[PDB]
Amino acid sequence: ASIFRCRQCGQTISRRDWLLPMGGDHEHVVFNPAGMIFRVWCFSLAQGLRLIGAPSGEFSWFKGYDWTIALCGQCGSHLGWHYEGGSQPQTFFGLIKDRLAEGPAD
Ligand SMILES: [Zn+2]
Repeated sequence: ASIFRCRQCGQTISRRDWLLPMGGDHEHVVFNPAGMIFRVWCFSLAQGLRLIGAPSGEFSWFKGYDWTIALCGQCGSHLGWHYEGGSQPQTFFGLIKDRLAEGPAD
């Protein structure tokens, strides 16, 4: 269990080694304006996504960061968000834990 794939299709997305403890925990639980709860895992790095549109600061869950929707690049499943425009780090990924599958490295 060292890499994370898209649960819906298998696309390679990230690695346990790339988990990032933002504010002391790699895990953050948050809701959007529609009341949906997400268990977000922060990653320094991810791949196999497609970042949609341009960044927005509106309702951002992480102070100083602007967000872009991150879809699985293969199947289009909403996997999380890419954060940018902030400080230490300037950028990171917040990925929705239950949308990934963990397993052995390729
Ligand atoms: Zn996918």
